[PDB]
Amino acid sequence: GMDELLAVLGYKVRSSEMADVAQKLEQLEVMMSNVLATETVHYNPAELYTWLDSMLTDLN
Amino acid sequence: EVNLIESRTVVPLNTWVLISNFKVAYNILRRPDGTFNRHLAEYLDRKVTANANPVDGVFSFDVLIDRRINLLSRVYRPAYADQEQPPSILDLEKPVDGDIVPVILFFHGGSFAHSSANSAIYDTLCRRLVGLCKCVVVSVNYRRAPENPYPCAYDDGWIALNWVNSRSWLKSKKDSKVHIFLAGDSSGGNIAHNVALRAGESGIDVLGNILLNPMFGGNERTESEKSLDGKYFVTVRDRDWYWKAFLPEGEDREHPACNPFSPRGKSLEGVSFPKSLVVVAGLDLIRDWQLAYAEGLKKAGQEVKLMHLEKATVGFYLLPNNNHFHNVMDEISAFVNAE
Ligand SMILES: C=C1C[C@]23C[C@H]1CC[C@H]2[C@@]12CC[C@H](O)[C@@](C)(C(=O)O1)[C@H]2[C@@H]3C(=O)O
Repeated sequence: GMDELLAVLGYKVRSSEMADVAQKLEQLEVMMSNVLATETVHYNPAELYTWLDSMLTDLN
Repeated sequence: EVNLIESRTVVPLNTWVLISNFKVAYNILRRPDGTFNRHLAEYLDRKVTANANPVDGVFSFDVLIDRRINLLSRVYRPAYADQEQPPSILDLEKPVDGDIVPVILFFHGGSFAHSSANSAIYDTLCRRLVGLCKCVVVSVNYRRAPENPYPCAYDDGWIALNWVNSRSWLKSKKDSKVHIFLAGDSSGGNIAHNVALRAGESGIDVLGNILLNPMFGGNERTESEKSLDGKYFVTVRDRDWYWKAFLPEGEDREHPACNPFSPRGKSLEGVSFPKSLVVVAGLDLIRDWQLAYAEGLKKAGQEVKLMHLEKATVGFYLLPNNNHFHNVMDEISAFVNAE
């Protein structure tokens, strides 16, 4: 079950995973506040879950 | 230090995810030295093409309004009645049918540096406007800073306004005139204000302006800026960054492009200016500047309707899942369709 209100905006997020994505966004802000983008261009920007997961790894 | 629990308490979770995702991505795009990662920006942005096929009662098409700068605008129209086949490239400019057909010339937000007319968030917003206001929408793909700073955005809006006003197929039957309403969120609202000023000085009559969480500022640090800094998706630091990227080199925030009511700005007292609908999100850190803008118009004797949404944040109008969205869309329709 994908969130249709986000899908129309170009983002693919399963409604059941919304909280997990929200958690990843915060975890990413945390890392950024402690701090590259070259590897970012390789990731799929529509898949927020995997995108954030990939970014979190690039940092840390 | 980072704790975003507070911002999650005021918005639906999916909305929080959408705005927060932009927030983190934009952190990466803005560089400390004032440069911008345009390539990554345009790669990350979610875009959509135009479509002559009516979807949910709306179809669209792109138009090149100025070749020298490759200025595009996307036109959104309600599906043609009794059409047996989809619109061909020769059926896109069919004369509007109706005594009065409002045309909203829209300018997207993004703080002067982000987004395009074909960004999914704005293509969706424009399609919703067509259906909720029963009108035609023309979204301008204005040039972005820092590459194309002031006055590029305003100049592009001026060109688009003249294009719209000169379309014979957009004329309302009532008075044989194109009924134009300027609209925009964030930086787009700022552009609407300035395009309106130029229109009034050139004879083009704009019937009304719709500003959603308009982007204005000034040298002073308002109370809302100090108290809300970083609490609801936006920081004074990034606000300063966008103003510096958009304004001329060496200028400060009292330049009229930033502060329309700066001592440097021309008075609006006794000036032919369209009626305005100003929407202010209570949790937008620049709330005080926006409220000051609405008060400035009122003080200048201009017609202004203020909608101060106490618990709304930036981007509340991107998802139809909250009362701020519903209430605002209702007022926009009433505004453009009012006598
Ligand atoms: C740096 C920015 C730019 C923000 C504020 C902050 C984080 C979220 C951005 C967007 C992203 C989406 C919308 O265009 C916007 C109009 C919205 O609602 O959120 C933006 C806003 C702005 O330009 O004022």
